[PDB]
Amino acid sequence: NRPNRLIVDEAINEDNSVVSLSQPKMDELQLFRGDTVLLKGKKRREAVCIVLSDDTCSDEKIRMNRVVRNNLRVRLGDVISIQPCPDVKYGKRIHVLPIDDTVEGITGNLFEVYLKPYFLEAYRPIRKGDIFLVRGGMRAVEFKVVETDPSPYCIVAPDTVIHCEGEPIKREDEEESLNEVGYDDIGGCRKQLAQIKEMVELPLRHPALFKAIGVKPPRGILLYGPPGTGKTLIARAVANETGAFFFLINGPEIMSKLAGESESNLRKAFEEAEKNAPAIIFIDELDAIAPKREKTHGEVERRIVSQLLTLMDGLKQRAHVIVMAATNRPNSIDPALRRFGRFDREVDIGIPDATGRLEILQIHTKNMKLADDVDLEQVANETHGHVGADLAALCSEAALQAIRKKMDLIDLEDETIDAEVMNSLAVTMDDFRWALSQSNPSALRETVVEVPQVTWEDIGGLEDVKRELQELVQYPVEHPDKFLKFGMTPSKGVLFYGPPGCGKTLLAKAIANECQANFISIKGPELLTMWFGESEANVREIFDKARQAAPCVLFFDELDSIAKARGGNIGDGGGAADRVINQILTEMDGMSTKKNVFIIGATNRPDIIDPAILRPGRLDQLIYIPLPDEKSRVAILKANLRKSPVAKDVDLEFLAKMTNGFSGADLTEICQRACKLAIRESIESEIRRERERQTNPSAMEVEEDDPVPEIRRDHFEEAMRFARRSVSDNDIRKYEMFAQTLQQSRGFGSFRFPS
Amino acid sequence: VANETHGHVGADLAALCSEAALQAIRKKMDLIDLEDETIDAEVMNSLAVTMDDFRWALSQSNPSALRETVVEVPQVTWEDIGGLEDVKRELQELVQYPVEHPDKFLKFGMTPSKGVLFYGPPGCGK
Ligand SMILES: Cc1cc(OCc2nnc(SC3CCCC3)n2-c2cccnc2)ccc1-c1ccc(S(C)(=O)=O)cc1
Ligand SMILES: Cc1cc(OCc2nnc(SC3CCCC3)n2-c2cccnc2)ccc1-c1ccc(S(C)(=O)=O)cc1
Ligand SMILES: Nc1ncnc2c1ncn2[C@@H]1O[C@H](COP(=O)(O)OP(=O)(O)O)[C@@H](O)[C@H]1O
Repeated sequence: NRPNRLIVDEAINEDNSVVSLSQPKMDELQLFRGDTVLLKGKKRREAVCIVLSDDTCSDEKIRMNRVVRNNLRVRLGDVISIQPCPDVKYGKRIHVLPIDDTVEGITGNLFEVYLKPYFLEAYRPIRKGDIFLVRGGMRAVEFKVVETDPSPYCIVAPDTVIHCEGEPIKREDEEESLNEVGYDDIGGCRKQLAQIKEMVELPLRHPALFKAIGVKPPRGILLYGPPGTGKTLIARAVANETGAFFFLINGPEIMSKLAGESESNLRKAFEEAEKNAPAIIFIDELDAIAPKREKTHGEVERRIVSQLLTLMDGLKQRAHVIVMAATNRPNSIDPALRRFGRFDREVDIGIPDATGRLEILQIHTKNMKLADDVDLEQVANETHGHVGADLAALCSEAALQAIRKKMDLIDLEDETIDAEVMNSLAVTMDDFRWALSQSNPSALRETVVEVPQVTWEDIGGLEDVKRELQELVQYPVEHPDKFLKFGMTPSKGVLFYGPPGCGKTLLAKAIANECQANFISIKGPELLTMWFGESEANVREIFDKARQAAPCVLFFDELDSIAKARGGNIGDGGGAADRVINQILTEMDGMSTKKNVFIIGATNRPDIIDPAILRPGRLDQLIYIPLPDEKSRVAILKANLRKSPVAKDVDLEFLAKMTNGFSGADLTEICQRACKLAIRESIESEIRRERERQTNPSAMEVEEDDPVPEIRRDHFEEAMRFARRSVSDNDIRKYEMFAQTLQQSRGFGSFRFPS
Repeated sequence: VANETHGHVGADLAALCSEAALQAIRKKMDLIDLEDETIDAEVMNSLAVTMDDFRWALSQSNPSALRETVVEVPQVTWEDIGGLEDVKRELQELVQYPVEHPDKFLKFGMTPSKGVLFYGPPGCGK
């Protein structure tokens, strides 16, 4: 019906004054890339930017950065007017003034440090009365455009002088400072923030709708996870982006108050939040205000918990107050808090992933002049076990180390050192290495739920196994309707069996990666720990985690560890039943409605596995992972040696074919030994050359020789001299024996219905 | 949806229905963003909560009482079990006859036994 066609959305690419549009429609907007585009927002304001095309952008909405969005005063999910304007006018002595309370970050000259590096060749169209953010000197300064020779807007070009003021001026209060938290500042969690945004949009973004429709929106959300995961960040960003009035109920803030009037503070906070519609009440450290009852005989603790319960149940559906809470784990707060209507929905922020850690690194490293040597990927990979707060601390430590090495060495320090000198220093990769050496998590214990990054390329061959895994996992999700049509319920359970080191864990990770489903790996040591400690109730917690991360692929690697611990094959006097496997069976039987979670088991000793594991509703689909073939061996060798620099002269196919029955582990060991031999030779040769050369100063030429720059053939012969066959033919005999026993009997091959 | 909602309670079902309604309102309706203090009813009448919404809600249900033991009148009938005529007859005797005709059991001074034990090969439908 002739819509506006312009919507507000988050920006994926790092850029200011740039707006992305959906690639499918260029004639509708009638503008392709690289053209000034005007945009009308609200309250009689407009902005000018440059338009590009993004394949990921949805046609319905137009991705845009937070700076431009603040300029328009629009918010995420809003609808505004767009107007393709090929016309654009240059400017003369474009004027800029310091704005807001941002001050003391610059000394002496204040225009060469920030404006010049950014407006040089940027061609960013500047309009009267807009604020644009400049990043530099480990700082962010927003500059207002108050004066300009042409009106109302002009595209900046490298031919217009800049008028210098250097006098900061307070910005209008109704305007929102861009230093406040937002969606961009909150990374590493991805799709939990989407769930919270969907959860909170209608109650806050469209409040009047719920007054004309009778339905209850979510008024209680429990953000729970390890400390430092950004739960407070999520709450603040949701409050700011939706415009809701954010109120912070600090856990120990009320609890430090004298008994009998701290309840007064809680009630006053609830009343104040109710007074201003819509609002968000964030109870930080909720496990301190309303913790586990009876295991709390204080006396006033019970009163405070009851007051909190009355307040939560006292929400009269008036206003649009959303009560969000922060807790380390759902099991730490009083269960009565988790009832319906109080906190009926929980989001597990959890530790970030490798990509999450990387993104957190970019958010925390953006004003510091990250060095050119660093790329932030190696640090992210090595930062396993850290949380977003840990990454921020690591970045701050790296910045401080850089400031200590350079800069402060001279000791030319004053009340506010000149910015540009700090711009001169870049945080080098050595600083990041030192910070990683001084990181010390801090959340290394927590279980990791990640979308595995291994792909089918990493796993060589296994075409039949790969196809069945695709069938079982991908087909039900991709075509649920067709599974419903034939009245067949897809089985939820696989069991990989085969010789050790054949890549069952990698196969499970690859199948999880293809479906883009989180992967939870329960190794043998964890099951053995639950067995020795006689704590098998943690299996229930594991399954709950799988439920929270659904869709997920719960993989139980080396599931036969407990059977081996009880005696191996002969075992004890008892049967195959054990506590941990029994709990797993109970959970698997009850874990049928979820549909998302997929259970994969791996075992190198299928004979000793409990038969109840294989009953219907359990890991019915047994898959034999045999030793890699010649093509599989070639693929495994190529995958192992991809990172290492291998000379083209070495014929890897010959090595793969010569390895008659080596497992994947054996091939990896051979590759590692070859790399070690190459490294030892390089270190010894370079060192012995340097030792001789250092005797005479400058003696030999300055020629930059690389004695060994790639793994040579001789290194591969050196490696093969120690080649070992991990898997004996007798236990392969046992695997084929179990596969035969599992075979569908005999005599029914020729079965045919009568014609 | 009812069959797939095993483990939920009445409140859970209400929450699922509310979530489906909100998802339907989000897909259509609020996409245009033509919202006021009280949007016109009939447009909301135009939108019907589609089965895709219910599927999504079930995907976002998360019981909430899945642990509790279930006491249900089983919906399987004798048709589902093939043959077993003799076994079916004795089960009818032992269970149904005492309840249907307590007076006749009282007349002969016999107290019906309360306990059966099915034994046989696995998977035969006990
Ligand atoms: C159609 C259907 C899909 C389904 O799945 C949906 C699903 N989502 N994520 C997953 S898994 C996760 C995805 C990320 C990685 C792994 N799944 C799933 C479930 C089971 C097996 N494989 C996948 C379940 C069960 C059914 C149905 C089949 C028959 C009948 S009736 C009338 O008795 O005949 C009723 C219902
Ligand atoms: C007449 C009688 C009925 C009875 O049952 C009643 C009953 N209601 N629900 C059930 S079971 C349930 C129904 C839903 C499914 C299953 N029952 C029941 C009890 C025992 C065996 N089968 C059924 C018990 C015992 C007696 C009596 C028999 C002999 C004597 S005297 C003088 O020593 O000779 C005294 C008392
Ligand atoms: N996922 C994340 N993305 C970006 N910054 C994060 C993230 N997690 C933590 N941080 C940083 O660590 C700080 C502390 O985390 P915070 O959320 O305030 O504590 P809590 O998790 O207990 O609520 C935050 O102020 C933020 O700067």
